[PDB]
Amino acid sequence: GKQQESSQYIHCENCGRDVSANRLAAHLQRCLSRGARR
Ligand SMILES: [Zn+2]
Repeated sequence: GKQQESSQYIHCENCGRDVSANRLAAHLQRCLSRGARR
């Protein structure tokens, strides 16, 4: 292994999705933006 980034998919609590923990914050920006629940 070398090019294998440990992106690590974890369970987002915001949409309930398997998303990279390494990208969870940027994801959350998109996630929270989209997840405007009313
Ligand atoms: Zn999410």
